[PDB]
Amino acid sequence: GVQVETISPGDGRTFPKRGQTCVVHYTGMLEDGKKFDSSRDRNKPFKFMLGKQEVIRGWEEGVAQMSVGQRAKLTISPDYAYGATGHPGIIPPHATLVFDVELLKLE
Ligand SMILES: [N+]
Repeated sequence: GVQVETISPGDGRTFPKRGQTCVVHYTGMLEDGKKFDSSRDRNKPFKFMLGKQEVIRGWEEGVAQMSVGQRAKLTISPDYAYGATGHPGIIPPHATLVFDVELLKLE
């Protein structure tokens, strides 16, 4: 599933609801610490609508447990990420992924 560990607290009150647009900054790494993607390197927050399956399941479920302003580390099993096939050339088969995610605002 997805394990959410707080790095820095949010407001503890405003949680994302289905249909809302989450604006986040994130860094994705493989289990060994190798970074594969990051909005921070592009200096542009990423937006996605909760509930439209525009992102991996681990995000849909993990970000929903975060409050606005919170920074958290999400550890995601392959079944909630890219599964057995992964994404050849980027994400290996059966990969557990770790994400450093900061929820900036909801639109
Ligand atoms: N996949």
